[PDB]
Amino acid sequence: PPPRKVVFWLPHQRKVFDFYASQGVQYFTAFLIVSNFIFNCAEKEWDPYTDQLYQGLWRWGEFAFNTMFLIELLINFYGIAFCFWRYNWAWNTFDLVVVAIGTLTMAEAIGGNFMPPSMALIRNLRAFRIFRLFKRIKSLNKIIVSLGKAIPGVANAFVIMVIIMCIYAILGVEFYHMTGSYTYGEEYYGTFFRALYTLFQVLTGESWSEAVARPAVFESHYDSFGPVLFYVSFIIICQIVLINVVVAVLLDKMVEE
Amino acid sequence: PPPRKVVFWLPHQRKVFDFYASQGVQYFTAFLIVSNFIFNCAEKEWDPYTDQLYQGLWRWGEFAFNTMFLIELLINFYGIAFCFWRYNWAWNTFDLVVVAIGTLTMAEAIGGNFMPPSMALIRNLRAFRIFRLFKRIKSLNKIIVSLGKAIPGVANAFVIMVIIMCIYAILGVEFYHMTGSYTYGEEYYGTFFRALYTLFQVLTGESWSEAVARPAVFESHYDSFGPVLFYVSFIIICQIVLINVVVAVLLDKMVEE
Amino acid sequence: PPPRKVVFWLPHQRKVFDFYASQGVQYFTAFLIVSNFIFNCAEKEWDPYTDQLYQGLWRWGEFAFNTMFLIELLINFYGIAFCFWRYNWAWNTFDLVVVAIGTLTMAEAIGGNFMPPSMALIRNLRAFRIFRLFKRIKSLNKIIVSLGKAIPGVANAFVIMVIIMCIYAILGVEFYHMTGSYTYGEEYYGTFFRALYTLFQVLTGESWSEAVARPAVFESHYDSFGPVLFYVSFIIICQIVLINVVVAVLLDKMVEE
Amino acid sequence: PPPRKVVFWLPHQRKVFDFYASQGVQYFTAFLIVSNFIFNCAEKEWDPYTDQLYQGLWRWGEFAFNTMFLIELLINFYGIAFCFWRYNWAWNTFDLVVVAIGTLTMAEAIGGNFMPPSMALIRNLRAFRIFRLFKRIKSLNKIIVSLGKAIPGVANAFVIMVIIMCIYAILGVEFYHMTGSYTYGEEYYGTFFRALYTLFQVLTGESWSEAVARPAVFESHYDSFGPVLFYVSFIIICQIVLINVVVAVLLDKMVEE
Ligand SMILES: CC(C)CCC[C@@H](C)[C@H]1CC[C@H]2[C@@H]3CC=C4C[C@@H](O)CC[C@]4(C)[C@H]3CC[C@]12C
Ligand SMILES: CC(C)CCC[C@@H](C)[C@H]1CC[C@H]2[C@@H]3CC=C4C[C@@H](O)CC[C@]4(C)[C@H]3CC[C@]12C
Ligand SMILES: CC(C)CCC[C@@H](C)[C@H]1CC[C@H]2[C@@H]3CC=C4C[C@@H](O)CC[C@]4(C)[C@H]3CC[C@]12C
Ligand SMILES: CC(C)CCC[C@@H](C)[C@H]1CC[C@H]2[C@@H]3CC=C4C[C@@H](O)CC[C@]4(C)[C@H]3CC[C@]12C
Ligand SMILES: CC(C)CCC[C@@H](C)[C@H]1CC[C@H]2[C@@H]3CC=C4C[C@@H](O)CC[C@]4(C)[C@H]3CC[C@]12C
Ligand SMILES: CC(C)CCC[C@@H](C)[C@H]1CC[C@H]2[C@@H]3CC=C4C[C@@H](O)CC[C@]4(C)[C@H]3CC[C@]12C
Ligand SMILES: CC(C)CCC[C@@H](C)[C@H]1CC[C@H]2[C@@H]3CC=C4C[C@@H](O)CC[C@]4(C)[C@H]3CC[C@]12C
Ligand SMILES: CC(C)CCC[C@@H](C)[C@H]1CC[C@H]2[C@@H]3CC=C4C[C@@H](O)CC[C@]4(C)[C@H]3CC[C@]12C
Ligand SMILES: CC(C)CCC[C@@H](C)[C@H]1CC[C@H]2[C@@H]3CC=C4C[C@@H](O)CC[C@]4(C)[C@H]3CC[C@]12C
Ligand SMILES: CC(C)CCC[C@@H](C)[C@H]1CC[C@H]2[C@@H]3CC=C4C[C@@H](O)CC[C@]4(C)[C@H]3CC[C@]12C
Repeated sequence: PPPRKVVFWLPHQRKVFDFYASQGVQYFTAFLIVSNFIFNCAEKEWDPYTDQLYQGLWRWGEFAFNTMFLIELLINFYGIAFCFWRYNWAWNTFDLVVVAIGTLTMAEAIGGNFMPPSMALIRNLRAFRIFRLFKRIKSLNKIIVSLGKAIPGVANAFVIMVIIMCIYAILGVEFYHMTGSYTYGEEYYGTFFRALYTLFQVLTGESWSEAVARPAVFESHYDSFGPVLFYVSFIIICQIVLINVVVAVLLDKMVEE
Repeated sequence: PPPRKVVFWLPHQRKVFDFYASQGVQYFTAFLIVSNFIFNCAEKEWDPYTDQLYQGLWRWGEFAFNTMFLIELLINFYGIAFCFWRYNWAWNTFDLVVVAIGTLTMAEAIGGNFMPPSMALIRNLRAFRIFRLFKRIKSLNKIIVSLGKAIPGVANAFVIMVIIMCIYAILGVEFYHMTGSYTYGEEYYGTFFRALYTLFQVLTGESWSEAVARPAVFESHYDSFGPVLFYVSFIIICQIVLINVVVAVLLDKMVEE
Repeated sequence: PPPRKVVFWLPHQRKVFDFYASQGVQYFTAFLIVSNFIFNCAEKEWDPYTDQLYQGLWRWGEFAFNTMFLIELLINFYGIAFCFWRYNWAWNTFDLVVVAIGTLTMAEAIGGNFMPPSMALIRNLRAFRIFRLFKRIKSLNKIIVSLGKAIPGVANAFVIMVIIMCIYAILGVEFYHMTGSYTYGEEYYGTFFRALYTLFQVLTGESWSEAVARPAVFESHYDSFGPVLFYVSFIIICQIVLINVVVAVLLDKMVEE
Repeated sequence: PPPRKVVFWLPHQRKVFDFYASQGVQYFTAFLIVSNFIFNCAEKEWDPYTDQLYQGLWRWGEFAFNTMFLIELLINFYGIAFCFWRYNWAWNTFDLVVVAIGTLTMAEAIGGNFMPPSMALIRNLRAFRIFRLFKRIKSLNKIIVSLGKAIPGVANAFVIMVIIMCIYAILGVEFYHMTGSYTYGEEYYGTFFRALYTLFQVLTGESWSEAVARPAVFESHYDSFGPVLFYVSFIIICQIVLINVVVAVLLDKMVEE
């Protein structure tokens, strides 16, 4: 990409900019990204406890990785005049977000917890720094741009599927919310979200064979195969036709681009 | 679409017509459709019981939504001279159907149940008003027209698959209807529909491995691997080949259109 | 198709031939095929027992259907001079086969069982007469010719998959034939065919998670994750990559033709 | 392929070379490859024990097959001047590897075990000689070259999927490593590799529904559906979008080539 809107106020901008954007620095920063991800994985495997053994190790290790990423972000923003809205606005925004969260956790971990502790969920976004790798390795950036363009179509397919699942959830609560009168009804179709969750399980292959009772469906008279029809129609329509519609969207975009 | 057959008998027809067909009214009615669907879902989640708590709420809420949809249908039909066979015959037919069922339930819910109670299944078609949304949101109407054109070929594939499943059901009933002599035979292959249902379960991943007994298949002599051949051939031919034939039809149409 | 090799020896051949090949007779024979298939299904559902109730009904019903199909085959072969190798050789061969088996069972059922009883497996080919329907209904014949051309390429994929599955069965018998020292080893990997069958189950989604024991894989030292690698590699390669290779072949042919 | 770099030092090279490369010798060696694979399978089925019955049989049988393959490799290398780097370098390299391992096992099995016994894993590469068949049967070599070119893109898709799985593995150990306080936490999310393995099981259809406890998710207040969101998002994004991305890559290459 050509830098056209980022005019040069800074003394050495054109030099530092094309220094950072060089493929050597890109692959060195990809090295740092992958090593920091492997450091997170190593913390979670060799020391997952709440009362960590090598606690310092992980504290100072992510301290060092985060200050290196802060230095890299400063190099970048010096490169394009700290604007980051003109050139590479999306990736610069993601970089700024992750480095801000990291430096916030750093400042609080060394100099006292200023933020509430239930904010601690954000102390789990370190793992997402790895997504920046999908910008350097172009074999990965290829798949990611194909995915990012297949996303609107896929999302539309998902919304249609969600609406159909909701209709089944609405019906399931109407019909089967009293079977077993926790019964099977009261628990798997008790309310709209228990039913929506039951149908999502069934959608991904969770054996809706306990819902249908063969003695009642077959041994009884010809009026009680309603649940058979319910689950057969759901399976066919949602799982076969609509998941393959999502597939079709995915493949059409993946082979068009 | 151009209105060509709907000649103007009514005083203000050309004005009210293009008023209703304007994108603003389309998105307002999409708002009403989605809010009424969410009202159905809210009734089924926050009050699913047979002796409803906030009954009055759901009764008057669907009263109001249905009278608004009746007003909208009257606006539309005034727009095209109450014909609804010339312009947009399919969607106007669906609108008329759902609004008729709704107003029937309204009249009976406020002024006494004129219809039989076992007719009550139709009091569950409210949930399908949401399908009218697939006419306004064109990202959804796109997927729906692609599906509606892929449905002929897909239906043919399903019929071939059904015929193969029926052949297996006949064979299964003929052979394995006496295993365990409810046994496994009597119940999973007892009659043609128990066998057809067993094979539909197996088709969607329900662990046929209880049908095949390893001691009998392997420990016994080399004559008893019939059920292994049965289930392996069924799995291969129906599951792999024919469900991927359904997929192939789906993708061919989804990428052609 | 044009009849070019079937020269006319018979007195009224050109008339009877294009009488049989007319679309009216084709759809009447499709009616007879579907009704006879539904008669087989009705026998298996409403009377599956070995000591049939309405025996006489099924006996004389398939008697009548088989004599009608014998009359139809005679009409056809009179149509093309009893050659059936020149015109429509494949479908005429299938018709001759099924009608021969049917008339054999007829002659033995009315006039004594001339053949051995363990030949009785062929008395189950009635169900396959339905395949002749795939010649009349052209929406089905379309899917069937696309399948029949995708078969030589799907078969090769299946052979590659089988070869890969035979390698994993050899390795499974080599390694895991002694676990649990019926144990899990001696039963699921005991010999080459128990292992091949275990891997076919696992291939179609049968929960390999009982093979891998988490205490042994994780609690023990770093040398015992061999079965994890075995099943992860099998799943990836065979299930994902090779079943989607079969899919790819299927879709390429289904959209090319 | 034309031999252009393999100049002729040997007396009869041009004759023996095009003798070996003739289709007759290729199909005879395909016969030997398939028969030796079936000999391995027969050893594993009819004699899988550690104290083999017909031990000699298998010993001398693989002796004979390996000396025949050694003779064939010598014929080949005499054909192209023992270079095997100029002509058909990949397949000649694979042939040399497998024949070297075989002759090593032969020499040690007849004249004493020179190598360590824990090297014995290589005594299981006989099964992979069958891959050489994928060079002779061109219907198989076709599928294999299409696969070999789809492997770069597929590998990239797998790496993206692995990174997402790792991210879920890092969040799972963070959150659910204390549920049940072996518990469910301490076993299915205990460390990073238990969590990565749990998510790989779930990815291939292993019933996450035991992780999510419906009483806690629904009966409790509206704060505890975190695991529902975890597993629903994992299923959607990895199981539905990313495995179909792998499919899409596979199909694009399989239909392009
Ligand atoms: C590619 C590389 C550079 C990425 C970084 C990985 C390194 C730095 C991480 C990954 C796993 C970590 C090691 C694994 C766990 C242990 C065992 C413990 O008793 C001492 C710390 C120690 C030894 C860690 C040190 C740091 C470590 C080695
Ligand atoms: C592509 C399709 C399958 C989308 C899947 C539908 C999703 C949205 C469904 C499946 C299960 C549903 C969840 C079931 C469980 C609960 C508990 C409820 O107290 C809060 C909402 C919540 C969290 C639901 C949100 C919507 C939900 C997550
Ligand atoms: C996507 C669209 C087509 C939804 C599927 C069409 C509708 C009509 C299908 C889906 C599930 C089916 C229902 C499932 C089973 C029952 C229960 C029984 O007591 C009455 C019939 C009834 C209610 C079926 C009627 C038809 C049905 C409602
Ligand atoms: C504007 C759209 C998105 C919302 C749909 C219409 C409105 C009226 C729907 C959305 C959610 C629904 C509410 C959900 C919660 C309840 C349950 C009960 O405690 C009082 C009624 C009440 C408050 C419902 C009233 C109707 C409701 C407010
Ligand atoms: C694979 C797809 C395309 C084919 C679908 C197969 C369908 C038609 C099969 C699967 C299970 C079968 C059902 C099994 C249960 C019964 C009970 C029986 O007393 C009435 C018929 C009925 C309801 C069957 C109808 C046909 C059926 C629903
Ligand atoms: C044209 C092709 C696809 C026809 C489809 C093949 C299916 C329908 C048929 C062909 C041969 C049949 C097999 C032949 C006979 C046996 C042995 C019997 O004791 C168990 C069933 C079993 C194993 C049959 C299963 C069904 C079967 C596999
Ligand atoms: C994945 C697809 C394409 C390959 C199919 C694999 C087939 C050939 C495998 C799966 C299970 C295997 C069977 C396992 C059971 C037995 C019992 C044995 O005593 C006779 C052979 C027999 C019948 C095997 C034949 C081959 C077999 C059927
Ligand atoms: C299809 C081709 C490319 C893949 C070849 C599969 C081979 C390379 C893979 C698949 C299964 C793997 C084996 C499965 C697990 C074990 C058990 C352990 O005791 C030794 C390692 C060993 C034996 C692995 C070695 C590598 C392995 C054999
Ligand atoms: C979805 C596909 C593409 C990604 C594959 C994920 C693979 C790499 C995951 C799934 C399960 C994981 C394994 C889980 C079990 C262990 C035990 C641990 O003590 C050694 C590592 C090892 C062997 C892990 C290696 C990585 C692993 C094999
Ligand atoms: C491409 C994908 C990775 C996009 C990002 C996925 C992330 C945002 C999704 C996947 C799983 C989700 C998490 C799963 C459930 C929980 C547990 C709860 O205690 C806090 C919310 C939290 C932590 C969710 C936050 C958002 C989440 C982390």
